[PDB]
Amino acid sequence: GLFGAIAGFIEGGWQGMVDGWYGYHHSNEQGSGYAADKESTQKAIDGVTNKVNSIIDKMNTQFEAVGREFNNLERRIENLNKKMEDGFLDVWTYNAELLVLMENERTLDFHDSNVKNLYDKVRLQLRDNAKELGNGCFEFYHRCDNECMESVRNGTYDYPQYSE
Amino acid sequence: GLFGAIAGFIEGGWQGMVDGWYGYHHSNEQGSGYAADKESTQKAIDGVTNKVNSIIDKMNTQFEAVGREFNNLERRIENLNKKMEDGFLDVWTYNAELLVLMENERTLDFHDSNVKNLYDKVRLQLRDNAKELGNGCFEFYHRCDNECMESVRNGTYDYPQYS
Amino acid sequence: GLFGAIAGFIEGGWQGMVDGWYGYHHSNEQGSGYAADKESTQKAIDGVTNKVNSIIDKMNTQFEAVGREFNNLERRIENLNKKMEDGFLDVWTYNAELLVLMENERTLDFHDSNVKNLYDKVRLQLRDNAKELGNGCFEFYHRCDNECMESVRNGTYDYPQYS
Amino acid sequence: DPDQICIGYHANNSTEQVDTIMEKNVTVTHAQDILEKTHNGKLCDLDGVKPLILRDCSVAGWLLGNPMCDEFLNVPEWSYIVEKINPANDLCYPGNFNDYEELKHLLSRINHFEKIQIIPKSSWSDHEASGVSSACPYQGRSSFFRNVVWLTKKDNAYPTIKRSYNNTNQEDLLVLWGIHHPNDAAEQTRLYQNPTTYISVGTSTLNQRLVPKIATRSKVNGQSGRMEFFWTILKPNDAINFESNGNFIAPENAYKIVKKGDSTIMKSELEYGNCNTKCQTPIGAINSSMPFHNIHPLTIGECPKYVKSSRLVLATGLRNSP
Amino acid sequence: DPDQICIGYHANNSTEQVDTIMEKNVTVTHAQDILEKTHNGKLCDLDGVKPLILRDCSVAGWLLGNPMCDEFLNVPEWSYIVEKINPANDLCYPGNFNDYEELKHLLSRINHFEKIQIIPKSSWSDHEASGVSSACPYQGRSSFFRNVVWLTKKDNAYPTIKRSYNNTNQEDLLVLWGIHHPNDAAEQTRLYQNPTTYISVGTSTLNQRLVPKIATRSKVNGQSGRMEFFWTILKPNDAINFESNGNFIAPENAYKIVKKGDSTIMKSELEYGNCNTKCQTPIGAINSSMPFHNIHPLTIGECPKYVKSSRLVLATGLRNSP
Amino acid sequence: DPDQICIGYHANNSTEQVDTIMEKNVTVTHAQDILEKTHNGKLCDLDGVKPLILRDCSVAGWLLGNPMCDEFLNVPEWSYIVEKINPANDLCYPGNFNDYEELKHLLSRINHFEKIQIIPKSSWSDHEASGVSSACPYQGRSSFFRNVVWLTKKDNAYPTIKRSYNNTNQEDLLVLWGIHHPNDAAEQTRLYQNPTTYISVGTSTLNQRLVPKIATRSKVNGQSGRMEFFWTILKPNDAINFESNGNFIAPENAYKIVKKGDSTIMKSELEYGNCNTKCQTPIGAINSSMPFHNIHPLTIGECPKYVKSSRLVLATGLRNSPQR
Ligand SMILES: CC(=O)N[C@@H]1[C@@H](O[C@@H]2O[C@H](CO)[C@H](O)[C@H](O[C@]3(C(=O)O)C[C@H](O)[C@@H](NC(C)=O)[C@H]([C@H](O)[C@H](O)CO)O3)[C@H]2O)[C@H](O)[C@@H](CO)O[C@H]1O
Ligand SMILES: CC(=O)N[C@@H]1[C@@H](O[C@@H]2O[C@H](CO)[C@H](O)[C@H](O[C@]3(C(=O)O)C[C@H](O)[C@@H](NC(C)=O)[C@H]([C@H](O)[C@H](O)CO)O3)[C@H]2O)[C@H](O)[C@@H](CO)O[C@H]1O
Ligand SMILES: CC(=O)N[C@@H]1[C@@H](O[C@@H]2O[C@H](CO)[C@H](O)[C@H](O[C@]3(C(=O)O)C[C@H](O)[C@@H](NC(C)=O)[C@H]([C@H](O)[C@H](O)CO)O3)[C@H]2O)[C@H](O)[C@@H](CO)O[C@H]1O
Ligand SMILES: *[C@@H]1O[C@H](CO)[C@@H](O)[C@H](O)[C@H]1NC(C)=O
Ligand SMILES: *[C@@H]1O[C@H](CO)[C@@H](O)[C@H](O)[C@H]1NC(C)=O
Ligand SMILES: *[C@@H]1O[C@H](CO)[C@@H](O)[C@H](O)[C@H]1NC(C)=O
Ligand SMILES: *[C@@H]1O[C@H](CO)[C@@H](O)[C@H](O)[C@H]1NC(C)=O
Ligand SMILES: *[C@@H]1O[C@H](CO)[C@@H](O)[C@H](O)[C@H]1NC(C)=O
Ligand SMILES: *[C@@H]1O[C@H](CO)[C@@H](O)[C@H](O)[C@H]1NC(C)=O
Ligand SMILES: *[C@@H]1O[C@H](CO)[C@@H](O)[C@H](O)[C@H]1NC(C)=O
Ligand SMILES: *[C@@H]1O[C@H](CO)[C@@H](O)[C@H](O)[C@H]1NC(C)=O
Ligand SMILES: *[C@H]1O[C@H](CO)[C@@H](O)[C@H](O)[C@H]1NC(C)=O
Repeated sequence: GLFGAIAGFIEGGWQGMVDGWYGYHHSNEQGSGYAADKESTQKAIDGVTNKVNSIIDKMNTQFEAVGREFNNLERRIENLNKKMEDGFLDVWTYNAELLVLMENERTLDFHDSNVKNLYDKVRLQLRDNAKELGNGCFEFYHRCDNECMESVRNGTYDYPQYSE
Repeated sequence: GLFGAIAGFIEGGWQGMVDGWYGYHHSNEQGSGYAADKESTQKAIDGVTNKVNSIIDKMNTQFEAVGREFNNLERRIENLNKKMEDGFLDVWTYNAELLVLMENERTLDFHDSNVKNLYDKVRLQLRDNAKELGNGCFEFYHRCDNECMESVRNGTYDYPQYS
Repeated sequence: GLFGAIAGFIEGGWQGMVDGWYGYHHSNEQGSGYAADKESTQKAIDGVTNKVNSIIDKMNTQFEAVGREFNNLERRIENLNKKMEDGFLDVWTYNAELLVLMENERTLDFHDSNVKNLYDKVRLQLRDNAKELGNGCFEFYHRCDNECMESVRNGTYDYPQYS
Repeated sequence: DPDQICIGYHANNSTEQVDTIMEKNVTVTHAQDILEKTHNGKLCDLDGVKPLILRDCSVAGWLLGNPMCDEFLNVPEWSYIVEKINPANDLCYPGNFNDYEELKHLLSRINHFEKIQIIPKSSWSDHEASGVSSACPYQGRSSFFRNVVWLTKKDNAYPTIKRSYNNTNQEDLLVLWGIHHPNDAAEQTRLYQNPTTYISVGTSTLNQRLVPKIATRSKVNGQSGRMEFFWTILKPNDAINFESNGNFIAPENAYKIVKKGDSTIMKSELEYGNCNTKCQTPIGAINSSMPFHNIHPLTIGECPKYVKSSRLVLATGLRNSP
Repeated sequence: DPDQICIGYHANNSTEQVDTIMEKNVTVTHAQDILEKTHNGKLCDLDGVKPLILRDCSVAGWLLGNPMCDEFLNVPEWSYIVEKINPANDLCYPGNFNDYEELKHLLSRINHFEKIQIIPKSSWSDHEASGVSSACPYQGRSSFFRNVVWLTKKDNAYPTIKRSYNNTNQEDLLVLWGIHHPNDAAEQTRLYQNPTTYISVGTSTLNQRLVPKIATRSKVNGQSGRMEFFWTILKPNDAINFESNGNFIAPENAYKIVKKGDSTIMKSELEYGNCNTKCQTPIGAINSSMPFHNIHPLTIGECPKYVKSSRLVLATGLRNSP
Repeated sequence: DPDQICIGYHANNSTEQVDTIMEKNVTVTHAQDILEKTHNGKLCDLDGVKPLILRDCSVAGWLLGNPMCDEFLNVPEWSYIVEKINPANDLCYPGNFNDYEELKHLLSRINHFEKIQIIPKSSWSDHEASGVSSACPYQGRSSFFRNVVWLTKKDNAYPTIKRSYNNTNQEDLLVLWGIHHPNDAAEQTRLYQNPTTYISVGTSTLNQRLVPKIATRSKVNGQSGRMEFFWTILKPNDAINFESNGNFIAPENAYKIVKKGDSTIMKSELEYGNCNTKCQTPIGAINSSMPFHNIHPLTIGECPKYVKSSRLVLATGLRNSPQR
């Protein structure tokens, strides 16, 4: 994708994370486990829901065909009528199909961006205290227990403390 | 935003920078000051101006309704006429509203991209000579005076000297 | 551009790389040369080709004007006919021009993104083993022969081996 | 062996696919279909109101009262009207209905008529009023339209008819009458005595004077003669005046327009379906919360928006990895 | 203590909001409204040219010269025409204007007529030309249309009329005439003597033969008789030929089409506003540099593009977070 | 001299330019033009089938058989019809064609007529059938329409005509006839004897009774008289019945509708171009694989989609910035 995260430097997604769209996998002394990021997942649900609602609402005042009848000596206006109604149906079919294609592309890049932003959020916190493997994971230099792992997810990691 | 800078790793904007859309705050031994980056700001001004004009110009050749009258036994063609005119008005209303929504999204992301690019421009200049704090700020290891700050803003800061 | 790579931190393009859209220049003791990254180039070729096809195919059921004839006392319906045909022609002209503008913008950004992603692919492979110069080049700390260069391009660079 | 944290994204067992501009059939974790592609194949009541199903009759056969259309002598309020593409029972006596399409257009904004007498058969003391045709059979015998009357000469005379009806109702009235175009001069005198005839009709806005047209025509429904029918809307407090000395197909009954609203004339071969719907098309009803459908362009009720698409699917989730 | 440089972006006090696909009401530092939502509620001169405000008259009333419309006997050049939905002064003598809408369509391309006499009252030596009706009052006394003439019998005779007018002007000429449909056979002989009448009209292209329609009709403006009016465009150097032996409502005046251009017939209950504008709608004038407006679909002049939108705001600046 | 690897992108000598929303004239390494802007300026055969080029004749002049239009008495199958804006050879004898535009509409769905004689000119025993006019010259002599017949009195008498034709063919039949509107009462008797006349025409659906309109009219092509023409489609097995005691312009030949399909009446001043095309416009033919064109809105055949654009170009390659 545009942002290089999904199926990029993060090679695949996790079956193990059912809790949200984006999150963390930790592994320490206390154990290992998946944890979805609440903030980014919620933001994305909102963005995607609003998008869906917007698409429907813009198509809300669309053309509606009406039955009109013409006699044998009114073929010209009958044909004019047909091409008019077909004309608007073709315009709105185009509008609906193209909008879905374009917004689908944007939706996939939106998730890709969210994953990259989440990765950067952790990177800018950990800095020198972690080794960057290049696959979405950070190898700690200092030991980080369950409470230490939580401060990273919260965005309250205290760098000066773990300097060592 | 898509690029993670605006309301991202840079938490908020600066009231103190009335001068342009993007720039720098410095604080050295002489004191502190705000300075807008002219190059990136102007580039953005040009892009946004071209965008606005393109939107106005593309909508230039759009449907104009014309008053037409019909008698009591011409109800079918009267209705056809009404549906045709309403039909075009609805198509162009959709076009205008949708184009504005789509380009508004792109415009905000454009600004976001510009901020990230500016930050990266500076990051690549300073390299090892400074520490990136993770909030949009760089902490110098060496002393950097007002003229030294200017070489950073100019894009002329030389690495070899301070390492 | 949006991703900061093309005409960004990588200053200009290479006329010497006639091989593909994105790629590498190496220089070691054995010599120097260009090599296109086959994977990113092919992915981009597929993406762009699909886009060109998508644009053509969506426009497929366009309005088709038909000659209609009216007498001297059918001027209202003659006018209705003309404004209707002109109306659809203007709608489809707009659809075509706008789609091309919007997709041209996306195509240029797509290339920019691909270049940035290729740069990051190498950066994350090399890590500490090379110096990041800031201009799109990496200066190795260890010696990297033609087979070593090929592994960086392959995506099989062995970090622990040279660290 | 030392501790680590990883950043990742959701994957699942979804096989749902979407399209974008640059690639097709992208597997995503979540997708939302926005297109209704199914209907029940039935003609239903529209929100509790039954349609008028004309069966084998046309609008013309119904209103004039083709004897084959007696099922529809006094129909109740309808939500929409269904007519076959080619109804068998139309103008039994061959001819045409003047401004027929403009009349049908008016019907698309009416939900109920109440049929009333405007000229009683008792009015005709000096003319014969029992005229029938084998072109309008009923139970194997010659008959005629129910709502109009074929007047012919009596005692070898056809005195000038003057008839008026004043619309004392609070509703607009649809009034129908016709003219008979005979086969030849001899038929003209045989039926009407007078060789040169007219029908004049006046309201506050109508000013009509019809003259019959003799021509040699092909037999249609066994008959070479023709009948041409006309209609007008009589406003409350206005009156209609007929005058004729022959060839007059006189009104007996007319239609009060009592309920107006949304309606339509749907062309369909389908029968009544003993069901209820909120959205009806000519080929079946729709029960959906999708914003779009591709069933049929012509719909009535609370409906999704029609598009010609075979598929419309929005990506909601992300690219799903194998 | 250590020196530092930061990267940042503009924030200000702006409360301007925009919408995107994924979120609504986003506060931004700068925005640009592109939608005109105000009008002056007046009917104005269009670029210094005053409209023709018909007040209580219709086009038909103006052109035929209904005596109640004397304000409009010789109007100056106009930019557009304003007519009320239901103008009280129309056809004073009841009837209809043939192809009236097609005529009004022609008007939409005309900015000025010059009315000229084409047949003087004095040319009627053997017919009476003083015919009036209480349906057409002037100062509350029986009168008639100013631009056409009601011819009736003189000395119990109506000899055949033969009149020609050759358009020797350099402009197209709008010619008007009519036929009177009487109440009965006795009225017919009382006014015109001849029981069976016609009006033949010929030009290079027109070939008309009108015949009166006697019918029994409701009183409208106190009269049961009707007049049906006709028109043609007589080209330079062509001639119009009239022949009649009764029921002829003859031309007196006709209209030279002396200025063609952009015009329209605006339906509006407003009257003249003593203002000037570059853009006029039926509900008021627009004075704007916005590319779009939402005032009214029907405009004349140099106008913004109409959309049905309630809001159209473009983001120019960036997201403005407190 | 430490070893190095660089990441970069293609540049070339391209000067191709594209537009975006935010910038115009962006130079790219590669671009694809998608707009056809040229045509051959000729009227061609369409998919191997030659058009009907009416030259100086109108549809009316062709169908009725204006003597100036003899080239078109028995035309072969066509792909489309070409007519000039104002064709010189229309109704030689002045008047009009009733429902002319509806008739032309029907033509847009017809590819081939087969003209047949239905009422022989010889078959008129009690009437003169040699009526001519100086309004319809042929080789400098007064003549008449080829497909219809001007009947007049014989021996100071016009007995009532009763003639029927039954369509025994398997195809629909286009039948043409007319009425003559004379100048005055004396002319009426001079030509037709009977002062008061009619034409009645009947089929299974047609119920027509026409009465001549005497009126004083301007000279057109030297005549103040007028002829008004009518048409109908006679279905297989149906018959048409004519009755008249004067002013009758009788059918002679009618048209079997033998081939139906896609056609159009194109308005153009151009002549035949001795060429073949898949896509024809009124100003020239298109030979293109482009998806769009801006030649002319009115086309027939396998054509690109019409837009009013002057330029449509897609970026395919990238922003072209070679170093220096
Ligand atoms: C009386 C009889 O049986 N006559 C035989 C002829 O048949 C009659 O032919 C005439 C035409 O000349 C009509 O078609 C007759 O049909 C009706 C009909 O429509 O059914 C009979 C109706 O009773 C009559 N109704 C009225 C009110 O007059 C009706 C009308 O006259 C016409 O429809 C008006 O156009 O006609 C038909 O019965 C037959 O032609 C002949 C053999 O050639 O033998 C006659 O004995
Ligand atoms: C002669 C008289 O005074 N009769 C009284 C009746 O009034 C007359 O009724 C006739 C209809 O029969 C007309 O409506 C008359 O009105 C006019 C009109 O239009 O105003 C009078 C005009 O002078 C006359 N103009 C011309 C040129 O002839 C006009 C026309 O005849 C008609 O419009 C043609 O259709 O008619 C009206 O005065 C009255 O009905 C009766 C009481 O019920 O008393 C009669 O003495
Ligand atoms: C016989 C002759 O030459 N008479 C001179 C007058 O000219 C005649 O004027 C009449 C009208 O009054 C017609 O236009 C005559 O033209 C024709 C025509 O169309 O060419 C002559 C045709 O032979 C005749 N054809 C038929 C079948 O009747 C045709 C028709 O009658 C009319 O078109 C029907 O409307 O008319 C024309 O010859 C001339 O007007 C006069 C001097 O003013 O001198 C006469 O000697
Ligand atoms: C997919 O997984 C869900 C649980 O996440 C389960 O309910 C569903 O049955 C599965 N569907 C399959 C395997 O087709
Ligand atoms: C119809 O009757 C009403 C009530 O008697 C009367 O006022 C009205 O004038 C009548 N209408 C006509 C046209 O005679
Ligand atoms: C917002 O700030 C600007 C100066 O940048 C000033 O002109 C404007 O009046 C202010 N508006 C307020 C405080 O409402
Ligand atoms: C956006 O703001 C307007 C104006 O304050 C308000 O009326 C509307 O409800 C808001 N819409 C939202 C929050 O979706
Ligand atoms: C009208 O008059 C002009 C000039 O006298 C003349 O040339 C022309 O033929 C006349 N038009 C008719 C139809 O008589
Ligand atoms: C660009 O290079 C090609 C050769 O590869 C050549 O055909 C073309 O003329 C060049 N364009 C110039 C010199 O403008
Ligand atoms: C580039 O665009 C400008 C307008 O921005 C236009 O005038 C010019 O013709 C273009 N240059 C070309 C076609 O060489
Ligand atoms: C025409 O001829 C056929 C064959 O003789 C016959 O069946 C048919 O009845 C005729 N049509 C008419 C209308 O008389
Ligand atoms: C996906 O699209 C391809 C062509 O793009 C089509 O052949 C195929 O039917 C689609 N996939 C499936 C699973 O049907």
